[PDB]
Amino acid sequence: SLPKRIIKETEKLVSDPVPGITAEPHDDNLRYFQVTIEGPEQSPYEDGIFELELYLPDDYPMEAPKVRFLTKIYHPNIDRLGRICLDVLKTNWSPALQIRTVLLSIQALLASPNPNDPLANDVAEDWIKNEQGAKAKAREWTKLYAKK
Repeated sequence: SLPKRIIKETEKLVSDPVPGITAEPHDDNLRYFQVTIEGPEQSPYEDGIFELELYLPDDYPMEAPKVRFLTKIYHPNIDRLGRICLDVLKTNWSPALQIRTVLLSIQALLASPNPNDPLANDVAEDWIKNEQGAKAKAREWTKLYAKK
């Protein structure tokens, strides 16, 4: 039987959604969600909508949700496979946290890329030394890969 906690979190996600984010169980399985996050206003991502897949593993909430961008995105803290570099998704996760907590952090990360992070990918240098060019590329990629 499906854990009560998952039913309760899902209901809250669909009944009172966070601004800019949509989360809906993919088909009848409540462990698989399709999530969209609007590109933050005043960011290179402002003209698009980004799609992410989120999975609740069998040991959730003791294990963190698994999340990945489906949409290709040019950002220093999101790799080429759409994996997100945040501690809350790794070592700092705990049952005290909720799915909503993670989506809020991801949305904030889009608005505040951190190229100085020691784990940033190779676009980090471009973002730091040629920011106008880096932001322009991020806007072009939004046009090319994100939903309008």
